[PDB]
Amino acid sequence: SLPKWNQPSKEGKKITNLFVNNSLTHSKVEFIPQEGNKIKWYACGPTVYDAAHLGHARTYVSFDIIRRILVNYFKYDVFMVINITDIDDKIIKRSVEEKIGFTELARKWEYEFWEDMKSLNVLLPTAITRVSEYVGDIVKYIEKIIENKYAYVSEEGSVYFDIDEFKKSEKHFYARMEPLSVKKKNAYDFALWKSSKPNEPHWDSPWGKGRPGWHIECSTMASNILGDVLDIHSGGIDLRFPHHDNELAQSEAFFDHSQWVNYFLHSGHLHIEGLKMSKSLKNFITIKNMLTKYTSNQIRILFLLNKWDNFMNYSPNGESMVQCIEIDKSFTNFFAIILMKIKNFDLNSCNLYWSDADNKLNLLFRQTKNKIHEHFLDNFNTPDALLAIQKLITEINIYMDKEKIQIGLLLEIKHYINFIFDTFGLIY
Amino acid sequence: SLPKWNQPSKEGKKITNLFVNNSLTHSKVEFIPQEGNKIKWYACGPTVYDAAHLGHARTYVSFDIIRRILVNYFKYDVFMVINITDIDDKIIKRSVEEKIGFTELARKWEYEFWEDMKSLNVLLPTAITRVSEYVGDIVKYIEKIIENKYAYVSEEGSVYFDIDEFKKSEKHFYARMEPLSVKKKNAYDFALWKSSKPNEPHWDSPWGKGRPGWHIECSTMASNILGDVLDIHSGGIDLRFPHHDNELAQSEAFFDHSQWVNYFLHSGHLHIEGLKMSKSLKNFITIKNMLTKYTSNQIRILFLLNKWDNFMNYSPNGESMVQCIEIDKSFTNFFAIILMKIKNFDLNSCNLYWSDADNKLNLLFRQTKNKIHEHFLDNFNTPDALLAIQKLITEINIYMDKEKIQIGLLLEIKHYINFIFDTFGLIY
Ligand code: NA
Ligand code: NA
Ligand code: NA
Ligand code: NA
Ligand SMILES: [Zn+2]
Ligand SMILES: [Zn+2]
Repeated sequence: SLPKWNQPSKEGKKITNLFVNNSLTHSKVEFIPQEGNKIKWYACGPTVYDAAHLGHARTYVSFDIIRRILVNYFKYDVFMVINITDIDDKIIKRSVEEKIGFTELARKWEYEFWEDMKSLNVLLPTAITRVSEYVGDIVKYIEKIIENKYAYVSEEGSVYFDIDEFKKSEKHFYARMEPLSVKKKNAYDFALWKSSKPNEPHWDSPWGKGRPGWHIECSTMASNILGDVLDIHSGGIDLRFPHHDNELAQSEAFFDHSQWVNYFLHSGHLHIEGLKMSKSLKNFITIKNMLTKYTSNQIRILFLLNKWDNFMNYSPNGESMVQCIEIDKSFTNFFAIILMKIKNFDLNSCNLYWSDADNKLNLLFRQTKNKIHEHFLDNFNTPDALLAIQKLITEINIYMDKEKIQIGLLLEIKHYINFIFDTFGLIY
Repeated sequence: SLPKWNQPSKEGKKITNLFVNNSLTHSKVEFIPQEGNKIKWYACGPTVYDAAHLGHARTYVSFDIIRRILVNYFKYDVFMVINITDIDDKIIKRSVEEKIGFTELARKWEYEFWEDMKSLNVLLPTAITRVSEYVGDIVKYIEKIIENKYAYVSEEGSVYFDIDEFKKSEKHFYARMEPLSVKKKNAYDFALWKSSKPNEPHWDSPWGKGRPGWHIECSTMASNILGDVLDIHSGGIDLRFPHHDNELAQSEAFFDHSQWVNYFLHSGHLHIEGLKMSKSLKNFITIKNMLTKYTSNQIRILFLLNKWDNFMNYSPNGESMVQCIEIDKSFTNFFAIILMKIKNFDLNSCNLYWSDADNKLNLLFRQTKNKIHEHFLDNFNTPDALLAIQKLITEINIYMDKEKIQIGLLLEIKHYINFIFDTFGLIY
């Protein structure tokens, strides 16, 4: 009565001994690509009806950091997809209040979302999948699920996923990640196609005018780009059920297999004074507003200090940002000194004998590289990797102040720290 | 009667399946670190009495490329040492001609050597070991060899390595890499310490005023920094015997072990009209003169097009540089075009449906990454990796000209090309 998970076979794959917190196993398990060194990755994107806020920044900066670690640090080949939910009841309601068209509202706030991501040095995905551009593919996706007998059509023209039929199959389990969270045959059945009121935006289908259900959007778009097995699927933890568990059920029903996703990664949400930052509560800080108070580096350090899959509390009025500003200042001043010493070093007059002080710094340098390696393997532990960099910088600053300078050693140290800061998404 | 070679054990090491051309085995063998992902690497540097020329550029740019592949691409931890031979008969003779002082002449041309390396975007090594700063350590190194009974002192105050005594030992073999190339007990004995000629610069020693022999300099300095096992030792192929084979004998004698170096890499020399570029022949082109006609990128492309361990012929008067200029121009124009397409892309008015043209380009993109990976694993095959990049750029240009653009895909491809060009040492 418990869902089973199959670890990908290691033969022929890139093996880093990376471990990740997999919501499918509720445990840290070794990460193994489905093919070679390739990672097919789908991450749920925003619903675009208003300005993005610091909670959205936490989600996509956290996954940006993970992506940079996977690509820049481990040298996996990441094929990444992020969707835009530009059809949704919230977009419809806001469009009528503002008296603008639904498409015009969604495109404006999708544009501002990407501008905010770029301002935070978040990389764009390989593919951007908008629901409004994939409705035809969604209809075909639903037709296959019906043909596989896992969805039924109501009299009013809606289509519902048939939970009971899906569970019956030995190969299928419903709600793999949150089993206990569980016209219609059963109440738990969810809509793949919702019959549209004539005043709502709608699309033609074999079953009548309607709109896609929320969950089928992501199953369709991820399946069309990345296929029948995703290495990684990600989102905020609140999407784990019903949204993501329903995605798994739909995609298994479409492909008639047992494991559409190998690793499901859920980031923790940003809370402010204990409650999730959300437009509903009126506790939100837009990313643009945040960037008039703090820099991209400082905001990224905020998220580097909080493990990606843990809940974090943000204390406003600068309280949480005090530490980020101090860390940012120490990185700026370290780079200032080391860059100048490299530039002004004179090979004509120096002595380059490899001293004991040189050897000690070099030993700490190589040791720090191994510590950071273990931290990244440990489920992307950026808080301890950042601390390791701080400790190394403290010793480099002492060395630059007092000791005779090995120019090449300082240059190599500078390149390594730049490599880690590129992996973090910091720009100095 | 054949030297034996021991491959390092794979347990606990970083294993990339990289193969390198090892002069100790005269074959391509898998590269396995002695410890973890670490690479201790010593490369023979210049003798500094005159301007550096294009032959030197080939050696140190080739090793710079290999180092960048090892560090930036494969993520090995490389600890690299390059020496400066600033005591040598050539420096002594040139100093009497120039009358500016022996130390001062050597320091002048060492300074210009490093300036030329920087002009070619060649990274400084972790440690720079000048012979003049290590004479005391050289004397102690020779003392240990004598104490181990592998060197004797002549009446005139020179010290010679005792080949016959060294060979007798079961654990030792003399001239491991070129076995057939082979006061003194035997003619083949070589000097560790040279009694000082009158009027020449000299240093104190237990055996009298003198200068180090050439080979003992590199054994001493490499051993002092990197210890009793080097992962890599490198130099131009003409150094393989007697210089490098003698280095192995001296270092084995000092540590009384059987394998001082695991992988000995020898770069091919640059020839011009069939003869090695050399100050003696008067066929040389200085790096400075080369840089008044061509750029760092163009010169680096010249060397990327020639496998590092093969001989290359250089046709002067621009003939060889015609192809390098064409390639460099196409890279500059590619970046101009793609940056313009990215900057002019408007997320507000676009359609981002993942088209057949998008999928075709992405498939070629991932395929190109695997081709380049296999080229680097195949003994640092930069000529075919560069060709793979050129082919990819040809298809990206076609895609940018006609197809509707997936902005995220173009950015990701640009970042990969930036990564490969950082690995090559090209700057655009
Ligand atoms: Na079942
Ligand atoms: Na939930
Ligand atoms: Na022997
Ligand atoms: Na030779
Ligand atoms: Zn989703
Ligand atoms: Zn040498």
